[PDB]
Parts: sequence; C-alpha cells; structure tokens
Amino acid sequence: MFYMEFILSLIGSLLLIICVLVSVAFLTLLERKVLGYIQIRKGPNKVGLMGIPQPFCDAIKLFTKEQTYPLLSNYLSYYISPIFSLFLSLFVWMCMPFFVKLYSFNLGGLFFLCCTSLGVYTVMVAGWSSNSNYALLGGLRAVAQTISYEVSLALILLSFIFLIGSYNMIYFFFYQVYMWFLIILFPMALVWVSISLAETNRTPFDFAEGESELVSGFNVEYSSGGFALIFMAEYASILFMSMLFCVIFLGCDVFNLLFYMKLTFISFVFIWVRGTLPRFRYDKLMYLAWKCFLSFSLNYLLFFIGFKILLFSLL
Amino acid sequence: EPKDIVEVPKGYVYVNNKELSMEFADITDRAASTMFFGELLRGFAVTLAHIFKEPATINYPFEKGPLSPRFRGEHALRRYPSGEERCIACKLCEAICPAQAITIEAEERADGSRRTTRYDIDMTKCIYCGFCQEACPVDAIVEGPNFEFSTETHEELLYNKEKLLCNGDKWESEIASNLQADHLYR
Amino acid sequence: SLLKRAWNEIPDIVGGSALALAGIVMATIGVANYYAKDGDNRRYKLGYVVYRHDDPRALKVRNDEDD
Amino acid sequence: IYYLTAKKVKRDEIEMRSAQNVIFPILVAERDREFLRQLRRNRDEEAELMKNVPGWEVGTWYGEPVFKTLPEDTLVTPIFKEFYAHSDWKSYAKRAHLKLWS
Amino acid sequence: MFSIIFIALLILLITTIVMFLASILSKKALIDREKSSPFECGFDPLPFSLRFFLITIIFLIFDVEIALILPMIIIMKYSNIMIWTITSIIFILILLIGLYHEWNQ
Amino acid sequence: MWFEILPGAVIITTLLSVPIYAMYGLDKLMIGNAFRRNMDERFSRVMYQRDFRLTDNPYKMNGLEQIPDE
Amino acid sequence: MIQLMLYSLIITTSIIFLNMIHPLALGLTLLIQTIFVCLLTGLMTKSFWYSYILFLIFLGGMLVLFIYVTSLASNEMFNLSMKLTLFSSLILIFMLILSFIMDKTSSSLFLMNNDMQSIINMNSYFMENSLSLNKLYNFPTNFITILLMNYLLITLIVIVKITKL
Ligand SMILES: CCCCCCCCCCCCCCCCCC(=O)OC[C@H](COP(=O)([O-])OCC[N+](C)(C)C)OC(=O)CCCCCCCCCCCCCCCCC
Ligand code: SF4
Ligand code: SF4
Repeated sequence: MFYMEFILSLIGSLLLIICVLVSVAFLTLLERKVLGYIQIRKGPNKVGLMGIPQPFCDAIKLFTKEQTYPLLSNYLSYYISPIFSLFLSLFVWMCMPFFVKLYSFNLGGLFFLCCTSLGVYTVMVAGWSSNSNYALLGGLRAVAQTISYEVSLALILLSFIFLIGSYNMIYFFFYQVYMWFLIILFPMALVWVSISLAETNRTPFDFAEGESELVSGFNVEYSSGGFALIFMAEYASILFMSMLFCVIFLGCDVFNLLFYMKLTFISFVFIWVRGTLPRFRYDKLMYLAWKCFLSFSLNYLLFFIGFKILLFSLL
Repeated sequence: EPKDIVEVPKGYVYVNNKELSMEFADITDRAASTMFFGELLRGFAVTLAHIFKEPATINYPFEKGPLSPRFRGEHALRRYPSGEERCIACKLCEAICPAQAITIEAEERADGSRRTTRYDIDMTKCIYCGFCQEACPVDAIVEGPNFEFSTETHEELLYNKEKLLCNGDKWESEIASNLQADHLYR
Repeated sequence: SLLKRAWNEIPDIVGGSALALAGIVMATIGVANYYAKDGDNRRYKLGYVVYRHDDPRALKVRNDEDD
Repeated sequence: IYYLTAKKVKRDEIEMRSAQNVIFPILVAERDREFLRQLRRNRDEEAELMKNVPGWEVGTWYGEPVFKTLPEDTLVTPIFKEFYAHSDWKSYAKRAHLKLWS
Repeated sequence: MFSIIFIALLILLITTIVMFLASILSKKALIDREKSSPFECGFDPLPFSLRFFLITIIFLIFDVEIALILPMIIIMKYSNIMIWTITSIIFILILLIGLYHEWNQ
Repeated sequence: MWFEILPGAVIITTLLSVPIYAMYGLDKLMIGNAFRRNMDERFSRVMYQRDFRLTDNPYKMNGLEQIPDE
Repeated sequence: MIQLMLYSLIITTSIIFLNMIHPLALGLTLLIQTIFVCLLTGLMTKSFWYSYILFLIFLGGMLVLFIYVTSLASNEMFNLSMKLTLFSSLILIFMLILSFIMDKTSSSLFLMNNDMQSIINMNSYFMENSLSLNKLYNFPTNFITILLMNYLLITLIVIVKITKL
C-alpha cells in the first residue's frame, strides 16, 4: 500500500490542526472585537498594533499563572477533562469534506454524533472533579442541555441525510450544484442555529456556563492552562459548527474562497447572537428540546419520507 | 386596536392592559412571528445596525473626557500673588470635614503671623466633598483639577503640608482659572 | 374553536402536522405511482446482469429511451 | 430545483455504474487466470512442504475429505487465510488492510 | 481506520505534551490551605435528582429509537417500497402519538 | 471605525483556506496528481489495488505505450 | 497487528477493571473499554456501521446514566497508584512485544472484511452498509423492529412506574 498516502494524510491532518488552533485564537480576537461593536464600545486595541496579538497576550498569561487545584491531595482527574475536550475538538475536524482526499469518511454524520456524544462526557468529568457544588450544578446542567438536544440534532441531521441519499459529507456538494439548501430548509436553518448554539455553550443557551445564575458552570475551578485548553476546545466547537452550517445549508464549495468567507460570516453570526439574545430557563429549555424541536423533527422527517418516496417514483 | 381590560383613568397610564386579539389575521401574524422569528429578526437587525455606528471610546490617555470648572479632585493649598501662604490656620475646614481627615496644628510665626505648622489631609480618609473650599474664608484650600494621583503605597496618600504646598505650586494656573471662572456662582 | 386554540398556543406543531399530513398524502401518491407502472422492474440494474432468451425475465426488460 | 439536481446526480452515478460494468469482466477474467495459477502453485507448495508428515495428503484433512456430497471434479473457493497461507504477514495485510488504512 | 487511530493518538500525545509543558511553565508558588479549597462564593461551605434521571432515560430511549431510524436512508433504494413506507410511516407516527400522549398525560 | 473588524476576520479566512490549498500544491509535488484516489466505493479500491499492482506508484499512468505492437 | 494491540488493551483494561473499586473509576474503565470493543468489532466487519451503533447506544447514550449515578454516589476522588499504572504499562509492553514475536497471519481473524472477499463477488460492489441492514426493513422481519420501538416505549412506561417519579 502506497506510503505517500499515509505521509500526506499525516501532513494534511497536522496542518488542519495547526490552522484550526490559530483560527481559534483569531476567533477569540474576532469575538472580543465585533462583540464590542455589537454595543457602542470598541474591541481590543493598544496591544501590539491594533489589538492583533491580544490572543497571544492571553496565551502567554494563561500558560504562566499558577495551576491551582480544587483539592490538594489527588487532582489527576482534574487534568483529564481539558485534554479530552481539546482532543475531541481537534478530532471532530477529520470529518470535514475535503475534496482532495484526507480521510474517506463514508459515515461522517455518525462520527460527528459520536464526538458530540463525548462532549457530554468531557463536561461531566469537568463538573465532578472540580469538587464544588457550583461545578456539579453546571456540569449537570450542561449534560442536561447537551443530551436534550443530542436527540434533536440526530433527528435534524437524519432528516438532512434523506436529501443526499447517503452518509457521505461530500454528497452535500453534488446536491448543491444548482442552489443552496438555505432556500429549501430555512426553518431547518433556524432550528439548526438553535441546535448549534446548544451543544456548544453560547449565550442563547447559557444556563450551563453563564456568569449570572452561576459564577461559571464547569470552568469555575479551571484556570492556568486548563481554562486555556477548555476555551480553545469550545471555540473549535464554534468553528466546527460554523463549517457544518456552511456545508449542509450553504453549498459545500470546499475549494472556493467564498466558502471560507461564508464560514467567517457564520462565525460572525454566532458572535452576533452572542450579543443579542437573553438566556433561556431550565423548564423552558426542556420544553424546547423535547416538545417543539422534537415534534418539528419528526414531522418534517415525515415530510422528507414522503418527498423521497415521491421522487423515487418520478425518477 | 385591542380593547382595555381595565379602564384607564386620566392621570395614569396602564401597561399590559390590552386584550389578546382573537381575529384570525392577528392570530396568523403572532403565529408567523413565533414560527419564523420575526421579532428576533428585528432584534438582530437593531443589533447589527449598531456596528455601523460611531464608537464612543475616547482613547485614554491621549484624549481625555469632559470635566467641569467645579470639579473636585486633589486637595491643594494655594498662595497669595505676593507669595505668602493663604492658610491663616482658622480651622473651619477641619471643623466642617465630615470624615475628619484634616489635622491642623498652629503656632505664631516669627513676624507674628497665624500660619500653620502642621496641615495634614488624609486623602485615604478624604471623601472629596468640597466642604473645605466652601468653608475657607480666604481661598486657601481648594479642589485641584488633578485626579491622576494613584499611588503604589498606602503611606504616600497621607498628604503633608509640604505636599499640599507643592500641589498648590504645581497646579496654580488651572486652579486660578477655575476660581476666576467659578467664584460668582459660589 | 379547537383549531383556533391550537393555532394560538402551538402554531409550529400545527404547521408541522400540516407538513406531516402533506408528506403522508404524497407518500401514498408516490407508492401508487411506483406500483402503477412496473416499479418492481427497475430500468438500471446494479452489477452485470445478463439473461438468456429462454429465461422468463428476459421478456420483461424495458426498451425505453434514456431520460 | 432539488428534483432537477437529484436527476443530474442520478444520471451521473448511472454513467459511473455503466462504466464500472464495462470495466468489470476484463478484470474478472484476469482475476480468474491469476486465481487458477495461484491455486496451482499453492497445491504444489503444500505438496512439497508436507512430504514428511505421516498420514497427510494434499487437499484433505489427514485423509478425511473436507467437503462431501459434491461432484468429484468440483471446485470451491478456499478461504482467505488458507489461500494466503505459505506467505508472510505483509502480503496478508497488503490486501486485507486496504479499507482499514485509507 | 488505522490512520484514525494514529492521528487520534497523535492529538492526545500533543495535548498531553502541551499540558505538561504548561505545568512546567506555570509559576510554582507556596501551596496553601485556603487556595486548595473548593470555591463557594465568598464564605466556605447535592442529593440525587429523579427528574434529571428520567431526562437521561428519555434521552436513552429516544437514542436507541434514533438508532433504528438511522439505517433506512440506504435501504430505500434496495428494498420493497410498500413495506419500507408502511414501516417508516408507522414508526414515526407511533413515535409522534407517544410523544403527544406523554405531553397530554 | 467599523473596518477594524476586518483585520480580525480576513485572517480567519486565510488560515482555514490553508489546509486544502497547500495540499493542492503538495499533492502536485510528491505524487504529481492533485487529487488522491477516492476510497468510498469498493470498485475504486479494487482499481486502485490494480494500479498499485501494475506500477509501484498507483498514480503513474500506464497509457497506450505499454501495449506491445502486434 | 493492531487487532493484537486492541486485544492487549482490552486485557489490560479488564484486569484493572477487576482491580479497582471506586465506582466512577469503573465507569471510566467501561467508557474506555467501549472504544476498544467498537474498534475490535470493526476489524471483523465489512463496514463500521455497527461499531457506530454500539458507540451511540452504549457509550454516549447509556453509560452517561452510569457515569451520573456513580458520580453522585462517591464524594471522594480517585486514589491514583503508580504501582498499578506501572504494572499495567509493564504487562502492556510485554503483550505488545509478545505480539511482535508472534506470527500475525495465524493470529488474524477468519472473518472476512469488505476487501478480504472475492473480487468476483457481485454483492460487495453495490453499496456500503446496504445488504446487511436490508432485513431490518423487509418482510417478514420488520415486525421485530416495530416490536423494538414498541418495546422502548413500554420500557419508558416501566421506568416511570418503578422510579415512582
Ligand atoms: C442572513 C440572515 C440574517 C438574519 C438572521 C441572523 C441569525 C441567524 C439565525 C438565528 C436564529 C435564532 C437562533 C436562536 C433562537 C432562539 C429562540 C428560540 O429558540 O425560540 C424557540 C421558540 C419556542 O416556541 P414558542 O415561542 O411557541 O414558545 C414560547 C411560548 N410558550 C412557552 C408560552 C409556549 O420557537 C420555536 O421553537 C419554533 C419552532 C421552530 C421553527 C418553526 C418551524 C415550523 C415548521 C415549518 C413551517 C410549517 C408550515 C407553516 C405554513 C403552513 C401552516 C399551515
Ligand atoms: S478653612 Fe482655609 S484658611 Fe481656614 S484653616 Fe482651613 S485651609 Fe486654612
Ligand atoms: S473635600 Fe471634604 S473630605 Fe476632603 S478635605 Fe475637604 S472637607 Fe474633608
């Protein structure tokens, strides 16, 4: 078996990991900048030139501060949550649709659901090992919302797989050669935005990891490098949700630069809803995840069952 | 126009007093705003329109925000144009100081003047209320324009008579301009 | 009435139920259109499929033009 | 518009499947010739290797035949471990681990 | 899949090496009694909840149910159409009737 | 004013454009063919196996010059 | 080779599962055993569908209940021992060098993959994960999956009654 396939797969995956990490740092810069411009105030400035090395000022500070612990005797379980969190956030990117072959993921949606189903696991070990009642409450709340929209996300992506006829992510490209799926799936676009802001903890679904009702949900005892790895993992999840919105709804367009312009625009939309919306409640979010989104998921899955049967007779 | 649940009187205004509309046009309008996020779209548009607004960030310290000639800052001891210190040790400022920061000890000088031997203001105790400059019969004690006087050390904010006299020597132009532009109000 | 109350309180579920009823109707329409013609005999077989002339399945092949 | 796009994707994959059906029988005949040749060398290698083990003849498990109730000249395909016997592990993982590596 | 193991082990190795070098680069001060304390706001300091457990159980039942909705995209071009439609309509309709019945009761 | 966001965003557009475009150079360097062979269908894997059987580089072409004159 | 590596990892995680007693630590050992079991069942099969199904159902779907119950059961932290880590590492390096000195052709599994099949096999070229999942949605075995969905609803009805809410 030809060895340059292994060599180029390794080089492409490591280049993807490096570029994703630097894009995470510049996404933190972009979020602090335009999130300021959501209000009247300016973003970061005055560090380096025009605030550009501000995430490197964050990275030098967070990798130097004292690694404190929630208890003094045994704290190796405190270490294993940001390692697995950053590992999953850098490991989920392997199911990106690459047209030049990197990994031939014939089942990419199942891989995405697997990594999202570990997201609950890394936040559960984040909550328990931090030895605080605020940490356990935030971990239970995050596990609650992420398994509540895991079922909804599985049904929404399962409705999307009926359109392309297979689980191969590159099959989203061939069915978008004439128009985007934003035209046909606009309530699904709004529902998928509500899904992608729920698995990754953002401001519309922030009762898990907010600064109001809790001081911090599961980052309350995490600092000095562990918080840096957790922050980078969460912003890599934001970047992955922006890419996965841009593949399914917007045309995959992997080569074109307009695809990455749209990916930066969907990241801008993620920071745009970061500054606008208030936060839902536990009871209203159980109402949203299990009744409204579930009923819409099953109903419009029935709609595509009927539509894919109707086109199968006509074709 | 929805009807009133409670009849609104003349001198009052009622909020959430409208009846919920039951005609099918208003029900379809509220249904489409619920389903298609119309009010969230208006909130997103109002939020996005503030990116194009001018930022109000005033770029400290190259550009500093507006002040007033009445502004209360660092306390300072003024002097006469001839050069004699203005403070006649009359102790109304310490009597009127509500946090009792001012400590005055006075002796007769060699020529027979009343001027102080000790005038200490605890700026960690001073509340910057400006009662001393109103209670000063001469214009001796004054609120200077300075507020960038943050100190590294707790003892450096214990202002002596020499520190107040040096503040009066340093800040005399702006203090005299504020007192010229503000004395007819007081 | 009853549909006005459901359209007032839960309009997304009413719209989803309308979509599901439409999908069920066009699913039955697609099943009837599939079985109205010879849908069990697909035009484009997978693999390499050959029949000799003595087989009964060779008389049921489709000679339609490519769409 | 999605119906038109799905029709275009369907005619593209039908074109690819028809090209695959064209390419297939030549490769089937080439595999047939190599499979018969490799079965001949595997039988010769098993015959020359087992010249010292008592009670062993080629093709049967110690005299007892493997398959009964069959014609005397029939052929069944040997399993992948027995066909890729008399060979190193690199030839086994050369074929068996193509999907698992990429 | 064998390349996926290698790249996942490399991501795990790189993250553990980065965290080990961060622990070396972290400023080591004197450890304290109060610094190791769990954080409760201000002054220093949960039972089993059944509602969250039945939330996890509802998630599990719907997850195993979704794992049977998953295969039928592939089977639609390789099965009997009437049987596939009857099973899919019956499957999602009984799911919807059960969801609405558990909502009403 | 508001164009200071574009320093923080366009760089995001560049970096994520790196891991494909460099490979679109790099597969043109050591392989010579810009696209690696798709391993989704089994027939593509069998024909890739046939190419790597025929030549030690599976992306090296066996054209009509391989056919002997007869 | 990597099948023998997964054998060694499953043996090591099973003997440390037998050794330890803290309930969240056994839950962590189960969640890291499920990954190796998923991969090792992926080595025998034509395609990785059922490993994914076992993954979503068992690890991400079911064991989170076990992790939650064992997290709220134990107040204390793990007492990590370097002796058990050293013994696990020593038996792991011993079993990997034992797999190095062992012939991997005789130790490989006889179950055929998608590429271990014959080239003239018509059924392998059609569609990945198509013919194996076909009997789920065809006559007369569709009654079992209808009964399975009904069984899951009836299971939820049982669970609400026995926990008493
Ligand atoms: C380029 C675009 C620029 C503009 C947009 C920029 C942002 C990008 C998009 C962001 C979207 C918002 C994300 C966060 C959302 C937060 C709010 C939220 O979750 O609200 C939940 C709310 C909650 O519902 P609710 O409002 O009923 O509940 C609250 C009220 N109580 C509790 C009293 C009942 O809405 C929904 O869940 C609506 C359902 C999903 C959407 C509708 C789908 C219906 C089916 C399709 C149509 C059916 C046919 C209709 C016609 C025929 C009728 C017979
Ligand atoms: S009121 Fe004025 S003049 Fe009198 S003692 Fe105080 S500072 Fe001196
Ligand atoms: S401003 Fe008020 S607090 Fe300060 S010295 Fe004058 S009287 Fe005292």
